[PDB]
Amino acid sequence: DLVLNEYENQVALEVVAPEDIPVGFNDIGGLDDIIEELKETIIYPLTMPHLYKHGGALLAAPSGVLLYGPPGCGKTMLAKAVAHESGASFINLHISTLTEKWYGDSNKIVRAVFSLAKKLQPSIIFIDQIDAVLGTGMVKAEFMTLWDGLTSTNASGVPNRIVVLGATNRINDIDEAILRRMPKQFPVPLPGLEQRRRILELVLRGTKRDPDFDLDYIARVTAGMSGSDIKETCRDAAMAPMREYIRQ
Amino acid sequence: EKNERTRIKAQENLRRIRRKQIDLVLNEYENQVALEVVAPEDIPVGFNDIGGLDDIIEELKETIIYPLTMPHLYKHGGALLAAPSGVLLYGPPGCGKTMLAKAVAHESGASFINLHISTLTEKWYGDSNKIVRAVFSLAKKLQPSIIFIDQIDAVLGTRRSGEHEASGMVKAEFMTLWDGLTSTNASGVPNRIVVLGATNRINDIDEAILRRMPKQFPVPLPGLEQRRRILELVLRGTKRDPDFDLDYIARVTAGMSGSDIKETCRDAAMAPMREYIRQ
Amino acid sequence: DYEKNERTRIKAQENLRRIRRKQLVLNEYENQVALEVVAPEDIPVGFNDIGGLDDIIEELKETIIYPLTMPHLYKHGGALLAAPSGVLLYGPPGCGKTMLAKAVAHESGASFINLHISTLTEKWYGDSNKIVRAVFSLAKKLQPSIIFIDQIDAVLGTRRSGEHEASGMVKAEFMTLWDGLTSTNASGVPNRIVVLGATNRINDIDEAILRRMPKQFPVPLPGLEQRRRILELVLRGTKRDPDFDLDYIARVTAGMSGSDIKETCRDAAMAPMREYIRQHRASGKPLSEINPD
Amino acid sequence: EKNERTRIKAQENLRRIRRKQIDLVLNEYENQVALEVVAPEDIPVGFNDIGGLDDIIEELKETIIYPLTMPHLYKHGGALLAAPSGVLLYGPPGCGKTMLAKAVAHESGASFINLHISTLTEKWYGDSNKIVRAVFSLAKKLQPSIIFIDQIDAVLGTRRSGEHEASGMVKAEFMTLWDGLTSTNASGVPNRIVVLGATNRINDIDEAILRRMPKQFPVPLPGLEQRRRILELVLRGTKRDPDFDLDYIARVTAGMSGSDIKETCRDAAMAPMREYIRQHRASGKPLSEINPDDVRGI
Amino acid sequence: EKNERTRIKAQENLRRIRRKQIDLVLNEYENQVALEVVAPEDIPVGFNDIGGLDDIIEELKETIIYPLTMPHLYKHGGALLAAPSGVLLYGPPGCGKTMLAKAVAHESGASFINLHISTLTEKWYGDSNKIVRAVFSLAKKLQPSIIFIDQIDAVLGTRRSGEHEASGMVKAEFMTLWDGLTSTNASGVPNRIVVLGATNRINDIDEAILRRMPKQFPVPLPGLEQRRRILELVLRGTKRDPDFDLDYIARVTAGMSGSDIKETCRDAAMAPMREYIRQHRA
Amino acid sequence: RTRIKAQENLRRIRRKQIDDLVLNEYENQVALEVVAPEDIPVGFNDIGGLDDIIEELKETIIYPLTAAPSGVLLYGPPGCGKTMLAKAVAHESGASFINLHISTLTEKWYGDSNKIVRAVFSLAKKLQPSIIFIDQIDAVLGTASGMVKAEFMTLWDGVPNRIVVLGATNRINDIDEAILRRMPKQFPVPLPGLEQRRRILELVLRGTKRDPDFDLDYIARVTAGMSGSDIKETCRDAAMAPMREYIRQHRASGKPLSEINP
Ligand SMILES: Nc1ncnc2c1ncn2[C@@H]1O[C@H](COP(=O)(O)OP(=O)(O)OP(=O)(O)O)[C@@H](O)[C@H]1O
Ligand SMILES: Nc1ncnc2c1ncn2[C@@H]1O[C@H](COP(=O)(O)OP(=O)(O)OP(=O)(O)O)[C@@H](O)[C@H]1O
Ligand SMILES: Nc1ncnc2c1ncn2[C@@H]1O[C@H](COP(=O)(O)OP(=O)(O)OP(=O)(O)O)[C@@H](O)[C@H]1O
Ligand SMILES: Nc1ncnc2c1ncn2[C@@H]1O[C@H](COP(=O)(O)OP(=O)(O)OP(=O)(O)O)[C@@H](O)[C@H]1O
Ligand SMILES: Nc1ncnc2c1ncn2[C@@H]1O[C@H](COP(=O)(O)OP(=O)(O)OP(=O)(O)O)[C@@H](O)[C@H]1O
Ligand SMILES: [Mg+2]
Ligand SMILES: [Mg+2]
Ligand SMILES: [Mg+2]
Ligand SMILES: [Mg+2]
Ligand SMILES: [Mg+2]
Repeated sequence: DLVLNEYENQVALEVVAPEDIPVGFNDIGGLDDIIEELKETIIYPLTMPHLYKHGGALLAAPSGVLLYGPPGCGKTMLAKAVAHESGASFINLHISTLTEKWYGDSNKIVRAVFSLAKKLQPSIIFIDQIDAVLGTGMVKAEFMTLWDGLTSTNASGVPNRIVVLGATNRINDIDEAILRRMPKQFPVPLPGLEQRRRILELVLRGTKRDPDFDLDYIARVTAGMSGSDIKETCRDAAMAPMREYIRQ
Repeated sequence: EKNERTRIKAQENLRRIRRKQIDLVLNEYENQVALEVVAPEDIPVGFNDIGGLDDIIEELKETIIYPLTMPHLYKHGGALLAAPSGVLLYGPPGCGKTMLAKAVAHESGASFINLHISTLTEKWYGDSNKIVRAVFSLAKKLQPSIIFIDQIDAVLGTRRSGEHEASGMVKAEFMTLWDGLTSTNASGVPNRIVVLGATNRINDIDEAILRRMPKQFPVPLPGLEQRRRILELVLRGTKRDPDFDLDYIARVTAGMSGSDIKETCRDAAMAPMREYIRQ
Repeated sequence: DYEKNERTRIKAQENLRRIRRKQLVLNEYENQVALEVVAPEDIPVGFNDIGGLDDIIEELKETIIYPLTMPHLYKHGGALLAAPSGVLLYGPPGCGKTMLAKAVAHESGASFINLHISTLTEKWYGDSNKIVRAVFSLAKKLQPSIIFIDQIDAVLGTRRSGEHEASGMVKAEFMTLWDGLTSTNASGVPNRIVVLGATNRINDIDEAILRRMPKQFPVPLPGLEQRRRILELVLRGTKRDPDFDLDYIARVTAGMSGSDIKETCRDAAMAPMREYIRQHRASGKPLSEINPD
Repeated sequence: EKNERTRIKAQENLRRIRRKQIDLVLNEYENQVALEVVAPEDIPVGFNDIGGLDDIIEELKETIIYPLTMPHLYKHGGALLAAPSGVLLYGPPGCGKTMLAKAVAHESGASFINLHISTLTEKWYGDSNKIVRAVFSLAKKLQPSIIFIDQIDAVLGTRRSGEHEASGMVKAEFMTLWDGLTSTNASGVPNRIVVLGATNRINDIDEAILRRMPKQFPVPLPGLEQRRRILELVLRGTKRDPDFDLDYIARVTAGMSGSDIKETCRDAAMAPMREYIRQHRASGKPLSEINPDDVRGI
Repeated sequence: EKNERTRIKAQENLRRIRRKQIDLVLNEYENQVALEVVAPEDIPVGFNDIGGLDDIIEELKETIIYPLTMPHLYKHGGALLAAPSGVLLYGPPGCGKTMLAKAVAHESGASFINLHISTLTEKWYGDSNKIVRAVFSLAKKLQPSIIFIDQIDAVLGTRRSGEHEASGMVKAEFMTLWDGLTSTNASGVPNRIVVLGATNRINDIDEAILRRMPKQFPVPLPGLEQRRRILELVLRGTKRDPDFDLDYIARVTAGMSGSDIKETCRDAAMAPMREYIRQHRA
Repeated sequence: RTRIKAQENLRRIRRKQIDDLVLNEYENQVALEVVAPEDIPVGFNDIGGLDDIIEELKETIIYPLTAAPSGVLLYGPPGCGKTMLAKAVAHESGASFINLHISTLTEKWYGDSNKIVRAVFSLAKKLQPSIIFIDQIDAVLGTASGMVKAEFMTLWDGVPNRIVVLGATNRINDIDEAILRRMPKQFPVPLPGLEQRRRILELVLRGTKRDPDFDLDYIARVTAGMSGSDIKETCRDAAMAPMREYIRQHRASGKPLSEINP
């Protein structure tokens, strides 16, 4: 919905609009201090800075949020929520898109993604499964150049008010030169015995649960699985009383 | 095709009109590296804004900048007192090796240009070498020419036998333009152009480029005095509570490289701000 | 697609006129290399600005640069007594490899041309090979000529059995149009062309190209003796103390190449200028010291 | 465009007038390839100038030049006793290969042609395939003709999936014209055209093309006899016999190629000239006489 | 551009007349794709001189080359029982597939056209495609016909991103005029055209063109029974000297290509001709 | 040019009459391609047992042309019935089905490469309804060529005139991402299923007698892998078996005169 340089556009297809996102904060599972710190520091000053611009040149938003934990949707719901809550175009990266066909295609794509994130909207960049930047090669040094360099600060002295979330299952092998520029790092433990109660309450909104017992033992039934199979078991025990109801 | 060329020419012409006076012709390739000429009044951080490190602020000025800009003082020595043909800033990530580049581009008028790694890598066979040539030719036509390459250990590197061809002959044209046959002038003038580059590890940049960058300034972690300077410098416009003292934060901060200091200080600046939301 | 043609042709014509007046009809592609002929007046350094390479300079001059200029003196063994196909200046980086090229292009007398490796590689298919033949055609027209390709190891190389196509052809074109079916003449004169190249990585150029340039001069680091003359060559203009032991400087380094010595001399000469500028004196002044460190 | 093509056509017409002597009609494509017809008076190295390898010369002559040129003696044989499709001269770099093609151009008198690989690859699209068809449309208009492609490892070679798509056609147009549908005549003559290809990397030469050139002559480095013969041949023009002992130099040179023996002869042949110049530099101006002497090389 | 145009038109008129006679006016633009119309008599090889290959040589003669030539005896069927449009002839190099193409052009009966790769690739923009239209329109003007693209792996090929879009347009033009919207007639005849192919490798020709030509006959390496006949069928005029045990060379060759078996035979055939070196002696 | 305009007049008259207006010569060349309705042999029933995608066609694209969206892309892999579906559409459309023949677009002149596309759009708008079917649109509309590509979708957005364009590319995710979303509907043409393969077999085996081989029910059990064209090729190879055997038996003697027995 703006002027096109074409190379970056090979990225505009991934630019999710800030509206019509399924975020709906009440639906997310039990996560209090994580959402608290995000809504206080990453998205609160990311918009309406006039309630926040009392101190200039230092109250920008921290350009990097690292979400590390077990494999699951815990590192996805908050990321999708940040964009819809900040009036933010969720410009996903789609890491496999950075694969090399031309000699400098990945380099130009990494340039265009930051160019669009600076020009299009200050919303966020999302790098899921961060392993392209390990720490052991052109694109790796291309990130840290465009991230915080000569063109990062504007004439007013404030940064480009852009955030780049960090999604990865691994830690402490993430190219520490890049880990340095992801200030706010959040350990998100997907397995939760109390958050699972809230997530099951969210799931059972439309599901009929008259005969089955009150939602207590569900908080310990799949105690082993953290967040994924619980999302898959939403229909496991759901249709179980539903086969006989559909046939007759 | 032609429309894109004319549009890039309009960009370069406007950029030269805005940069020259605080217009010259160009070919197809330096017409693209001409979009990297950084205006000095754009980066709002100079030598007065970097803290802790002062000798590097001292060595970058009299040994490099003054020999480059207004060298008429350095005319007593004809060819030997010219400016150092290259500079490199190496150290652990977190210090201000890229922040020094901002100060050099802001508080030293030298026709600063920074070529990104994307400007060098090109799809078509041979365009990368021509881009390097265009860079070193614009650096001559426009020649205080403090060229910058951030993370120079990536576009350059210790070449192996099985290195990619397109990256193995752009390291060669780069060197051939840097101190090649046509480097000096007719009267012996060394053609003042400094290639300032940052890097986290001077271990695989090259064995023939490290000789080219003699002024290699290591940027170590700030000490007990440098941390105090950085704290007193980054809290200029922030709230000043009468109770806390900076020496406590500086003494407790053992490591915490300058970027880490800035981060842990920005995080501390949320104590009074969050309380206003409780209304 | 024509104005660039006119610009390149006028530049090539002016450059060739300059080289000719120092003492003619080119096609579309010979103009691309015609604007790279380096004139002797342009290069300021001669052979007298190289220290310690007096032994290598003799074998690089009397054997390849003066069977090639005035070959009338070498008329008895006209077949054998010709300029070799090329010199390979190989060695660790920072010692005379490009200084010797400068000296040859200045005080050679031959139609020197700097190749500017970007000129070899063109985006269009079948264009690098056209330039590779145009450069040798221009060298034959500029006979005698001394082609120079700094850092041979980039454009050339062991040809990587599965690798790029155009770069494989542009590298297989030197092999064809430099000692090929039409290198010699009707009498035996091999075109009086020498392709001199300076690379800091020997045994990576080619197995079939190291047979082409037979004269390969190793350029090592200076020793205890010729550093004493490299220091003298570098410190030729700076007014000095009546006594500073250059024996100490030449004997203490012991492991630094030519550029590493030039940098030390630069710092030692920058010391007094900085010490004088520290006195907040705006205008120039012709007096200072040279005291060693 | 016409102003340049007219001069081109005039130049190739002059070249063909010089070559054909003891007025063809040419289109634009195989016209510019007429600049490469190498006259026999332009290569002063016959088969009496290469020594050592003789079976390669013998088999080369009596299996190509006698079949290719002078076919009337091979007429009654049929289709078998005819010139082979092509020839591959392979081996280490710097021994005999390019110097065998020189003798075939000077000695065969069979309308030799030097391909000049760059002329194949044209910048425009579908202009390299036209030149590939043109080199065979001109090889047969002045048959017999020997098509020489020096260093057949880049323009040809193992076809891959990730080709340029512009060299894959020149790599396929060539083999479609050189052993294709309309090569043989109405009677069954295979065009009397030979493609001699010299290279040093045989295992990357488009193996489907290796079926085209059957006569593959290995050109190895010289031995105890070939080294001495190359020494005798390269040192012809030199007053070298005060106490010359070439039997010793032939054994000293262990395994260097034929061209390295030549460079050694060069370095050992101009040493006395350097000595004479250094002795005469004391006084006078160089007016060198015929009195140096060759004694011992390195 | 007209005098050379007149030369092209005159030469193509002569060629088309000599092919047809063993009347039609062109548009001067398909006037150069008709220059590859191979004559019937200028191909010295036929079907009776192909030893070894017998299943392929019969499948061509029965199911491809002869639903087309003399098709009136297939009128009992409808859309089926027609000549299948497309042949591949894939196999290793030098095993005798261009020889099969020669034999088909010599003893087929349809107007064989030896369409090269250059005649399809034109320098000007949007002109190579119209040359494709000219090729298929010429095949449709007289429609007993067998188009032949030798080595179909470069002019065709698996299309990638970019890769000279004006070239992928040519493949799209091929497979659009192949069986597009105007392939059949009002009755249902499949245009009466068959395109013969040839290629050392079928792995990247296409996924669409790979099925455009249904019959993909593999020509393998000659075995014992095939080499034992090729080695005897290559020796037509060579005077067989006495005591020549043919069975020895047939087995000692040990699975050699179809052309290398020709070279090994030419060597022995020219051995005595070269031994006739007495004339030099005298 | 006069011959071109004359042939165009004849073809457009034979199309329209089943009232003609002469127009510009540069707009006169594309009008040499107005295919007649009785020229195509195939009908809807000739297509196999798909009868769902063809249902969507007959329910949405042909009703407004008797509004209809602009842009109908075919999706199936090679050999599934894309060109067959487009042929049935051209035969029973009722509009004036005008193809392209992509070479008609690409002219080797500066001011003709887009004049021809403007001519195509002007002819489609002059007589209504119409269809601008482009065989394998992944070639003329890809990722002067730029002028044509831009010229196309600029004239794309032009009662909304009742023009509908239909593309029949055989490849997805490599085709005209700009104009891809601009055309609303895209119809995936999958491979034949059980009932689908049964319909293909029962429709192809129409002229030949009912005993070419064992039976048709058994043959439609192993055709799950092959596409819609390979099944036709296997069917025709099977049909050639009786004719092959009869001709081989007749080769012994007599003149090969046609007979009505396998
Ligand atoms: N000495 C200092 N004084 C003031 N601020 C500093 C200092 N050192 C670091 N900083 C702060 O930390 C950040 C330094 O980022 P910089 O561009 O130097 O990273 P970098 O050195 O390029 O990282 P890398 O070495 O991994 O490339 C800046 O935002 C700056 O405000
Ligand atoms: N023998 C010498 N005498 C005088 N100066 C020297 C000598 N060797 C090196 N230098 C100095 O080094 C610089 C030139 O370096 P040079 O071009 O020889 O390096 P190089 O061998 O080309 O390295 P590379 O091949 O990696 O480019 C000059 O500024 C010159 O003053
Ligand atoms: N048999 C020989 N007799 C005399 N001189 C020879 C012989 N073989 C090689 N030479 C010498 O070698 C040089 C030519 O080498 P040649 O052309 O054979 O190498 P090449 O095969 O072209 O190598 P490449 O193809 O790898 O470049 C000449 O200078 C010639 O004097
Ligand atoms: N059945 C055969 N009878 C006689 N000669 C054969 C036969 N098969 C192959 N040959 C020989 O093979 C040679 C070339 O065969 P052909 O041209 O048909 O293969 P090809 O099409 O060139 O293969 P490719 O093009 O894949 O390399 C001919 O000279 C011919 O003598
Ligand atoms: N459902 C079906 N019913 C009847 N015939 C079918 C069916 N599907 C495919 N066919 C057969 O497929 C053949 C036509 O193939 P088609 O034209 O659909 O390929 P295409 O997809 O257009 O090719 P491309 O993928 O290259 O565009 C016809 O002979 C037709 O009989
Ligand atoms: Mg940095
Ligand atoms: Mg150098
Ligand atoms: Mg050679
Ligand atoms: Mg063949
Ligand atoms: Mg189709």
